[PDB]
Amino acid sequence: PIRALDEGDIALLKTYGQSTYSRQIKQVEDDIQQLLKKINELTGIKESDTGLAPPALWDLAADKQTLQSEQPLQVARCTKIINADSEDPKYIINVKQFAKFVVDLSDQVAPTDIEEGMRVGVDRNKYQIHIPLPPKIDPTVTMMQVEEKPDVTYSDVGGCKEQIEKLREVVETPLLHPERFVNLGIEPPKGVLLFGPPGTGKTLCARAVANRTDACFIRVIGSELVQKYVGEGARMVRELFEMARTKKACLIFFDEIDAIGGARFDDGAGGDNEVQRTMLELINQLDGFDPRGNIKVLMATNRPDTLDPALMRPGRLDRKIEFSLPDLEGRTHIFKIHARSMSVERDIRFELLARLCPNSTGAEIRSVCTEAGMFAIRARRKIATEKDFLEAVNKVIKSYAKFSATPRYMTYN
Amino acid sequence: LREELQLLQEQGSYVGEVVRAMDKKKVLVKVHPEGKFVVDVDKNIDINDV
Amino acid sequence: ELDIMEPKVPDDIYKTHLENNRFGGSGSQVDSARMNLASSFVNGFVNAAFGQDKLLTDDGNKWLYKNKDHGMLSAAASLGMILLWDVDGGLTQIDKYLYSSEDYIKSGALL
Amino acid sequence: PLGLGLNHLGKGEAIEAILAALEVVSEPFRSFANTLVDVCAYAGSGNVLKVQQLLHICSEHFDSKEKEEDKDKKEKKDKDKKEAPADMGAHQGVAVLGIALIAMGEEIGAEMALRTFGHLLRYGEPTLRRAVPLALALISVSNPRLNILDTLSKFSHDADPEVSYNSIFAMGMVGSGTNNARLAAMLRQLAQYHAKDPNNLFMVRLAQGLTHLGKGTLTLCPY
Amino acid sequence: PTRVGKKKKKTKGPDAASKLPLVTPHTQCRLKLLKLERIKDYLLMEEEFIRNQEQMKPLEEKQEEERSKVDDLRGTPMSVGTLEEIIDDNHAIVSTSVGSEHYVSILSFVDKDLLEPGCSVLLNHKVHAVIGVLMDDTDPLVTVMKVEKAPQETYADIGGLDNQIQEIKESVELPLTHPEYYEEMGIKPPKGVILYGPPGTGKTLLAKAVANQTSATFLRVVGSELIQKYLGDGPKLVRELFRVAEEHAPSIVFIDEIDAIGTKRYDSNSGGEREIQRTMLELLNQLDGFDSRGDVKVIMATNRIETLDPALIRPGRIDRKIEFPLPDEKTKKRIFQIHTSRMTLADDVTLDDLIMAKDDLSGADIKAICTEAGLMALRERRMKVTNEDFKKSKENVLYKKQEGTPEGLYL
Ligand SMILES: Nc1ncnc2c1ncn2[C@@H]1O[C@H](COP(=O)(O)OP(=O)(O)OP(=O)(O)O)[C@@H](O)[C@H]1O
Ligand SMILES: Nc1ncnc2c1ncn2[C@@H]1O[C@H](COP(=O)(O)OP(=O)(O)OP(=O)(O)O)[C@@H](O)[C@H]1O
Ligand SMILES: [Mg+2]
Ligand SMILES: [Mg+2]
Repeated sequence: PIRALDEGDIALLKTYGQSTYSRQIKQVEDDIQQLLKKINELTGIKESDTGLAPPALWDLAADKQTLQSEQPLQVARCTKIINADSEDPKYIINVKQFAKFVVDLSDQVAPTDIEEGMRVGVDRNKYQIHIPLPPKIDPTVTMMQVEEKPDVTYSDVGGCKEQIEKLREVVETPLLHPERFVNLGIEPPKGVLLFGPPGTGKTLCARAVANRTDACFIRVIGSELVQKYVGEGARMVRELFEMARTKKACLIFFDEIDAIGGARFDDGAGGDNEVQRTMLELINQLDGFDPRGNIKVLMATNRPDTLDPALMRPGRLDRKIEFSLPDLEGRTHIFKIHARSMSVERDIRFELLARLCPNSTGAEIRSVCTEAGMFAIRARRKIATEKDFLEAVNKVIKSYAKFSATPRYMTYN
Repeated sequence: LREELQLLQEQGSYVGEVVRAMDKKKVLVKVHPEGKFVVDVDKNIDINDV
Repeated sequence: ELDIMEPKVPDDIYKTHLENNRFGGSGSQVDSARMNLASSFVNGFVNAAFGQDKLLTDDGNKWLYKNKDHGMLSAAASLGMILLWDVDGGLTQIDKYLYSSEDYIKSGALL
Repeated sequence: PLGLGLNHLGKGEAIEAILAALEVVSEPFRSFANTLVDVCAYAGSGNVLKVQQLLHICSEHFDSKEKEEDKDKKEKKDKDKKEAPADMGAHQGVAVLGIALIAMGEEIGAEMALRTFGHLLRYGEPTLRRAVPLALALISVSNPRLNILDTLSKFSHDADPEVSYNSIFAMGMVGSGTNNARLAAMLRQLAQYHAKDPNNLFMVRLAQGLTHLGKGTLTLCPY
Repeated sequence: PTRVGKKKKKTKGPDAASKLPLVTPHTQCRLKLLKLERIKDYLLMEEEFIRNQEQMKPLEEKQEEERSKVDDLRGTPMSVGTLEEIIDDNHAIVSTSVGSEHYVSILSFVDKDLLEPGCSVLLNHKVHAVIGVLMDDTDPLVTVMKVEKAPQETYADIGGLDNQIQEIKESVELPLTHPEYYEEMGIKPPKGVILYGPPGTGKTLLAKAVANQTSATFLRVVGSELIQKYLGDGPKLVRELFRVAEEHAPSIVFIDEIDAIGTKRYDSNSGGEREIQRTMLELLNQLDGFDSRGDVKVIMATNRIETLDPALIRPGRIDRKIEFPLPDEKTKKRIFQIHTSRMTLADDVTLDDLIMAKDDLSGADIKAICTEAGLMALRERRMKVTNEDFKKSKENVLYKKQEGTPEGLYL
């Protein structure tokens, strides 16, 4: 009692039910999708640009003064120099993508400005040094040494003023008053790392005093020190710490040092593939070239796993400044920050809100202020009410965070 | 046998993959272990090779 | 529609070009006389459906009596859009601005 | 010839073409009028057999500057018979005229074929409302650019005021110095001040109740 | 200046499908015979108009002397290179594909304004000089990940999810169609949205339905597309994918199952996990790149949320977290309404009975019941479907997972 379908039994299904419009509606839909294809290969519009110039100015350029750049001009490569020798060159040079070579200089130069760690012009066949070139100054530093005013007010990161007061004492007081250090007989600290929960004010307290420095400031991408090519990131961190120590009163901000970090004084450090090239070179140039400097460097990360005790050996890094949560008055200050710049009611109170935000960051406090506005968009409103924020705190904190089972309450009132 | 032995004595052809490339008698080929090349066609084939 | 949104002259889509003068240093570089054709439409298009204007047509009234004969016809033609769908007092608005005895003024106004 | 077609608008009898075209049997610069009263009687329906003679007779021909007005006006009559099958052919109309016209055409496309979008709908939706600054932010200044700045002007031929101010005020900022203010400083602000005409009173689009015409067309189509 | 570089000179290429989504009889009716034959008429004519376009062009060109000689002044097998830095004295420093760096000249017809570090150029073989700059063209890997066809049906296809549909439409469609509301209060729109829940709930449906009804460029990336093995190919594609998303539209980037590319960041020194982790880090960086994102919306979707890196989940990066639960006994009525619409339903069935006896079957469970009950009618040789086919479909499909309950223990 299962039966399967014979060939005549197939024809019962396939016939019954609109046998006038079945294929009539179907092959029209079938060949139109064929026709969607047949337009597309028929169109095939795609064309090139290839970046030419208008022929008003290049026709005389396209004369023999292209061949004068073809055959007289050359195709010389660039490299780096390890070192030199005395009274005779015997220079040691890496292509580093090809091999390392022991070469000579060509006759067109003087042996003075062929110093170590320099870009030079290298012959294709005889590999002689043709022209010494600059280290490509300066997009390797000044493109992150922006020297530009950021749009962060001092009143934006209010509520954590004592952690600011730690950082205001460490950074500002030697850079503008190294006089009471002489009047008392002390020297300033020169190492501070930042760690703690994400979205706490790390980049804010960095950028607020980067706004209040009137001076050189450098922000450093953590993945920028990670490179594709082996032996390339160390060469970069060479060029950063050299040309930042040149001018005075500058700040460098390391950020997300998880990729370049890890305890190298402790059990691990079994790495050594282009991460340690960056790492061993920076800890080389962090001390050694810094007794009694002028440029302070700050690190910041979300993971306190990657603390190096060799960094925390004094001379490199001294102080563990971490950030915390606001008690209440810090939070009520922050709610006033993220709600003064939007269409609100003049009668809401914010101390009721920070009661409902026990363990929360200003990232979450900002998220509530945006979410409460989103409830005002749901209805036709243009100003927020009290209950707009009250639904937002319920939507943010009492939904995904560490409190559930609200109806079974009945033990506490 | 002479026709074989002469075509044997010949440096072989490369192979490069094109999913798509631009028109106007020149296409854009990355080959196997290398970069991309703007090349020219032969005249026994079309520009409709894509 | 005076209830829902509108007092008699918004006149400020022109004023919404306020932030441009700080975009790139300074402003006050545009003095083209053919822009003054478009200056009729800050009064022109917004005053449809009873945007009646005594002395808010003074930007018209000066430029009507300043130059631009085809703009004399145009600013006179804008008054019909100011009193649109009207039979009650529409011609009385024209008659005070009608008798200037000019070709371009009356041919714009009576159109 | 336009008031002729306005005197014979809206009937697919094809006697009015037998009337008018056999009446003005004449030289081809007067047979520019052949396409007018033909399709002015053809306001809106499905008569796709007319739409292929609206293409196949004067399609391209490369036409070194003799009848280039006629292929524009033949395209002008393609704009209607498209604005009321109720979006059945409006998707097909924007599919054709975006492709084989401005993205595959000449004096037909890059001078005139944007007046479809100033005539097909004027509600505004970001498919075609962003398809026009594809050919406007690229002004293509090599031509007498007020052809493309004519397509600037009635790009803002869409009523019911919107957020399109972002497109217009930014193009007015690049339209002050460049896109010189001798010619179109009226025009950009004519376009700018037209979307917010009043707050209200934007229904000029020949569709009442659900789909009937209410002409209407006789006042719009002259411009 | 005020309008420096006029913002990259760049247009957007949106979708080309949704040719006519009005087939609204949805049945064997002469309207759909009339509707589709209209669509056949406009596509045949657009074929024949472009067929006459490449036909009636008598041009027979002769190239200009300047253009013809420069095409012979350049090499015939031109090679693609990469700018690194620029010296304006008509010779600069570029890089090959292998990274060999050359002090080559640049010819004086290259339109010397497009030279920015990172732009792609064309090179010679003899002196390797910069023949001409290439426009910003990308690899074929990312061009596959750009959607051509609007896939499937609109919001009427899904069986009642409207609490969450109204969420995503506020975050994606409303800021594009109508960004007047946000400037009325000075509130920036949300940036990233994560869709999570038990599987078979409709996470992929809502991605397809948004990609149906949109004017944005919709990018389809699925998880382990993005992982390769040439030591830099991982973090290279993220930069290329979001460059494409930046230069094109206010855009939607849908990355699916990001749990395969993100979990809690361990850093074993072996060179297998780093390529994951370096790519994992830079995506989170390129997310908050903040240079000019230009309204690029990111939609992410997994099943489990607990095994995620908390650096992704935090606000500042991703603002919306959306649960898709096993719904109710109410929207089930709509899914059984939808998935039984195109079939000859017999008048003996009470589909409420199936919703009544059960509590935790999903939308993919319902669609499997609707197909299996139709197969049972073919077994006993029918077209209409009795109540008994749904009884046998419910028993056959469901009993494969249900294990573990304390019966008798409770009451
Ligand atoms: N203490 C605070 N005071 C004021 N605003 C805050 C505070 N903490 C967070 N915010 C809000 O959060 C954002 C700052 O987050 P922050 O830059 O500290 O993240 P982060 O520490 O860089 O995160 P991660 O370490 O994961 O990169 C600001 O936009 C601000 O609106
Ligand atoms: N609420 C619903 N309404 C209608 N159909 C649904 C619904 N939920 C699921 N389906 C059906 O289930 C199928 C699969 O759903 P979908 O894959 O989008 O769920 P998912 O959460 O993405 O599952 P996964 O994460 O395992 O891919 C869809 O093709 C759809 O037909
Ligand atoms: Mg940060
Ligand atoms: Mg899925």
